[PDB]
Amino acid sequence: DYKDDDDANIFEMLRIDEGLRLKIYKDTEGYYTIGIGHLLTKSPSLNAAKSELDKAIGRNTNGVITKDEAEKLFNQDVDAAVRGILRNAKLKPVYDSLDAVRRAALINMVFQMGETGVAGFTNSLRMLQQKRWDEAAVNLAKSRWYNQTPNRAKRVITTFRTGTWDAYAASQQWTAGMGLLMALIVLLIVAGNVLVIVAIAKTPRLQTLTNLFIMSLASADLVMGLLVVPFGATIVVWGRWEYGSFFCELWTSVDVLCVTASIETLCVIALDRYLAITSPFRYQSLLTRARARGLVCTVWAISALVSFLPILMHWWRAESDEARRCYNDPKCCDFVTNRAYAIASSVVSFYVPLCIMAFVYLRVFREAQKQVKEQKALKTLGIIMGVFTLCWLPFFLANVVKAFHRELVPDRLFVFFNWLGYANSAFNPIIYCRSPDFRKAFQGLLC
Amino acid sequence: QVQLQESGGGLVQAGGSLRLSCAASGSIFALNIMGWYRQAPGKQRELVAAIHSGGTTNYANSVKGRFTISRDNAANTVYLQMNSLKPEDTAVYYCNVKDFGAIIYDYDYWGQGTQVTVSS
Ligand SMILES: CC(C)CCC[C@@H](C)[C@H]1CC[C@H]2[C@@H]3CC=C4C[C@@H](O)CC[C@]4(C)[C@H]3CC[C@]12C
Ligand SMILES: Cc1ccccc1CC(C)(C)NC[C@H](O)c1ccc(O)c2c1OCC(=O)N2
Ligand SMILES: OC[C@H]1O[C@H](O[C@H]2[C@H](O)[C@@H](O)[C@@H](O)O[C@@H]2CO)[C@H](O)[C@@H](O)[C@@H]1O
Ligand SMILES: OC[C@H]1O[C@H](O[C@H]2[C@H](O)[C@@H](O)[C@@H](O)O[C@@H]2CO)[C@H](O)[C@@H](O)[C@@H]1O
Ligand code: NA
Repeated sequence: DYKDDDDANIFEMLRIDEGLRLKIYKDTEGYYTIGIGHLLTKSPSLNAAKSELDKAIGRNTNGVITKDEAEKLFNQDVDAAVRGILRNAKLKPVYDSLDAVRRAALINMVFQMGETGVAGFTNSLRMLQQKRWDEAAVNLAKSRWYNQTPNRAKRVITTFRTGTWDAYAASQQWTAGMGLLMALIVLLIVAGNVLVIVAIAKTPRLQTLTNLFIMSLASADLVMGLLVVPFGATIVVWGRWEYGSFFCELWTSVDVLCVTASIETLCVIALDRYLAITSPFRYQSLLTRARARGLVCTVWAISALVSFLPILMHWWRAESDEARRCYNDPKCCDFVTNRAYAIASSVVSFYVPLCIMAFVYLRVFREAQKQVKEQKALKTLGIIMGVFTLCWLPFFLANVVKAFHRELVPDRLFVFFNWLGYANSAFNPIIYCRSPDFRKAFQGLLC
Repeated sequence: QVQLQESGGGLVQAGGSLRLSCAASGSIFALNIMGWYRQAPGKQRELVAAIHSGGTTNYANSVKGRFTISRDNAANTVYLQMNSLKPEDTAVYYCNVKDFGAIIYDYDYWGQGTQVTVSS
């Protein structure tokens, strides 16, 4: 119904901190919810949730509401929270003395920990009631609250300290930049790989068997540009998974699929060349068209058994508190695995291809200077392994360290290393498609 | 920066002998394949004999050892001995080298050709 400028600022405050959903969803304990955390019912009936929603909105929503309708529900929750604050002898004196911006910070805390929870901050509250902003900020920065949710606590505390919305303005700008940056990464992956796939598809002289292996690489790198990297970017710019527990588990398995198919194909290409460059005449008398396709179908078969089988069977799940907290939270899509899956998948996806590629490309060049007595072939070796190593080894070292000592690998670092590997899907078409009949092919496609 | 220089052609009667010489001027990568290709009018291009820098060779099936290809290490030069020649061998012969400096794909240098015609 009736909205205000103060009303709307609190709304946009918590859309950043908690998120907005215009369709009915489930909360951490399975209850139907909509808007910004508005509980519809505890009943295990979607139609029951819809009737409660329709009575509250005043329209036949069928589970789908608008933003303005979400603010109607939200301002009712704010009204209720304020109404209980004034009934609380611990919170009413502080609330009565605060300006509108800092009242929003206090309401934000109540939405996160409950009225009773926030009323336990008696010393911070005394300091806020006396307008001792910097002392209250220091004190709040030592809280259990701060150590549990550092990012949200920093934004709320900044709001208390300054009485401005600067923390939330800085978040919107940060995300918007990462949105453009990752949107660029997405299309470099897509364009570079869709350009390779059709160049093979329509040019008759590019159907070699070494290029038969390359378009399996480019197609594994293409699914990642279309499905894995985009939905991976929503987690970074929003701090949450927005697409439900089921798509979390499907997205996760598609991620480990494409990366397993991609890296193992780099391994097949690695030995393919060797087998073709050291003994070319045996090579053709050994690798038929069926055998070449036999390898790629095996790679994708191995990749499926590393990705969809164990993840859908829940063979990967850890058994700790943050493991179970994330499994119950449909907004958390962290890949909290156990030690055996973390190690087994890393060996199949990355470690055995790394050391096979390291061995193959090494024997290529020792048997090169066995006849010269050049480095334009060494520097090609240098980057084929150099780019592949810098993109994926930082992540799988951190992956195995985290699998033994969780506290050593912070999430930020862990997510950055994974994005280094994501960038390899854009680097590979640049690396493995530089033949004169690739170069002359791409020119023909875009002219 | 690297060109193939080829010699040894001409005309000979049936059951004759020639030795071909192909010098690969300039420096190129150490793993490679030197070989020979021919194409008669009407027919289309065809391998006859190739040799790898390690030593592995491969002859066509129009050659029952009558032709023997061989390199000469320390020199980018491959030779092809043509013995027991039949009138079916009239074709322009081409010297080819498979360069492997780029590791993902082949690089092909071509000699321009030497005519070979045989009479019965
Ligand atoms: C050539 C490649 C295969 C070598 C890479 C080997 C990697 C996997 C090795 C090198 C250093 C190793 C780590 C060194 C120290 C520790 C702490 C220990 O208390 C648990 C294992 C752990 C975390 C090791 C895990 C495996 C490890 C990361
Ligand atoms: C969901 C989320 C949240 C924060 C940051 C990143 C992500 C995305 C995630 C971690 C799922 N990417 C999966 C990653 O590409 C990956 C691929 C193949 C694998 O074999 C493994 C693997 O992860 C570790 C592992 O042991 N196995
Ligand atoms: O159990 C946690 C917390 O849940 C409620 O907090 C918020 C909710 O998280 C917000 O998203 C927002 O939508 O309003 C909710 C309150 O209805 C409770 O405030 C709180 O009692 C509880 O601890
Ligand atoms: O857990 C106490 C410790 O965690 C608190 O976090 C709460 C959370 O905020 C609520 O959602 C609740 O349901 O679960 C957690 C406890 O169950 C605070 O996060 C923190 O400052 C506090 O010290
Ligand atoms: Na989850």
